[PDB]
Amino acid sequence: NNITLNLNGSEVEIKKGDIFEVPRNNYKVIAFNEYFDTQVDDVIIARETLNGQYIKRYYSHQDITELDQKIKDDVKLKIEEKNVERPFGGKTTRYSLGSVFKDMDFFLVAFSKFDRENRAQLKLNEYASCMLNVWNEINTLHASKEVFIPLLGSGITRHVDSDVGVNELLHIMLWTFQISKVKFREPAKVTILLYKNDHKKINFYKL
Amino acid sequence: NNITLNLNGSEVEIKKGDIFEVPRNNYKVIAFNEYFDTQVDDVIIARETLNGQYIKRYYSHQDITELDQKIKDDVKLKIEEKNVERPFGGKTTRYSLGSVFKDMDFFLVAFSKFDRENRAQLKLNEYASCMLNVWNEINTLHASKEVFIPLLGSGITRHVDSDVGVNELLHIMLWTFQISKVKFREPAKVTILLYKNDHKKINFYKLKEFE
Ligand SMILES: Nc1ncnc2c1ncn2[C@@H]1O[C@H](COP(=O)(O)OP(=O)(O)OC[C@H]2O[C@@H](n3cnc(C[C@H](N)C(=O)O)c3)[C@H](O)[C@@H]2O)[C@@H](O)[C@H]1O
Ligand SMILES: Nc1ncnc2c1ncn2[C@@H]1O[C@H](COP(=O)(O)OP(=O)(O)OC[C@H]2O[C@@H](n3cnc(C[C@H](N)C(=O)O)c3)[C@H](O)[C@@H]2O)[C@@H](O)[C@H]1O
Repeated sequence: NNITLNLNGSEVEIKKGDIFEVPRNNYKVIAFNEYFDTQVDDVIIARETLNGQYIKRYYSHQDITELDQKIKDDVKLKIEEKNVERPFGGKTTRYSLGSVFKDMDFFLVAFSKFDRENRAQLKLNEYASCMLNVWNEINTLHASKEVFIPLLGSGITRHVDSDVGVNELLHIMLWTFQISKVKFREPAKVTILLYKNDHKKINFYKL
Repeated sequence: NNITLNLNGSEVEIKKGDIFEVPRNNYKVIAFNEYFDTQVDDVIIARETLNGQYIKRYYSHQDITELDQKIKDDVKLKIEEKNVERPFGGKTTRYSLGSVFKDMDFFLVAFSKFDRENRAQLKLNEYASCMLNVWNEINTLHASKEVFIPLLGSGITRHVDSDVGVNELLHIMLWTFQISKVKFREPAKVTILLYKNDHKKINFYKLKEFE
């Protein structure tokens, strides 16, 4: 099923699709972690995540070195902490949740937190506040292009202080989008893509 | 014009009322600043705010000393920074926005930020993130009692990066309430109070659309 929600003049469309099949004339969101980690060894970053699929599909190992340098050099990324201890490897600079690094037509999001076991996790309020910063970045950077975003949080992300369901993750995305709209009266045209069986789990009647 | 909203099995009532006329057996929310400042001299804290009215109504200058001590003794208040320079006076410990200090039947909220001019202000995302933490504390502390709350942000607070109106502040309060409900599936029974003729500036039709 495909739907288009008119949110007081701003249309958000929810439909089935593949984030990697969107034409190049559009922006695509991919959730990274609070370190923008790029090591896809199934230890730090897992190849099953979009974070992992994106790096393996578009980046050779020597290209990853340049990507790490461009992120490090992006002065707009707000730093929360430096010289953090990663016991199994990984980058040592932690960024604010919801920070967006622009990688050509892709918006790479500092989405989830990592502990010393490299377990991606968010408290519910951290998830809500992260999405707020994501819409803030998206509404700033869209430049009249359309933005495609997956159902952020509905993957391996551990929601450690709630029993939130995928339908509720979608509702939090729409609520924080409506909050962000108040600041950006002309927001981006956003499309939320559902993947495979996740399209059936969403109740479009309530949506 | 008084209405009750049913938000997925949770009732949030919006009515006209006076926060200082609520029965003692209920919890009442009052917005302080990020420092929990208590000096009402119209320089730091202005007597026109609920922050100032609450202090003048219930606290002598001698009692304020004990209140200042009880706040800094509260280990639950998360500290963002210590020893900030206040050029015109005030407290130097800064707390996370939305921190709630419980003062008997009152919830005192670290609501707004202060600059070196002592200007209460919030960016819109700071306001939304503040309300998120407020509902978190309220849903944690309510203990089956009813919680009464004013329309936070609709007073002297400066919204510095948007043209947010009164109705939109109320909509953000409800949206952040709905988010916090996902974590607290038995949320507090909440009543939002509108003062004097502020109910006349509220579009109650748009409020019912939250159902
Ligand atoms: N082609 C496609 N098009 C459109 N939608 C698609 C799609 N394919 C799949 N979807 C669906 O889209 C939803 C989102 O997908 P996804 O982004 O993967 O999930 P997420 O929860 O939003 O984010 C994951 C978080 O974990 C971190 N992380 C990275 N590696 C680790 C391992 C670590 N050691 C640990 O154990 O934690 C942790 C990573 O940095 C990130 O922050 C999902 O429903 C999926 O089915
Ligand atoms: N009896 C009643 N019952 C029910 N509702 C009532 C009521 N009375 C009034 N209402 C209505 O309730 C709404 C909220 O009232 P109120 O709390 O006053 O406004 P607020 O924006 O939510 O919070 C103010 C912020 O500024 C800070 N601040 C403190 N002093 C300064 C001066 C500083 N030098 C500067 O210049 O900034 C700044 C203070 O710490 C706080 O964070 C409003 O619509 C009002 O009409």
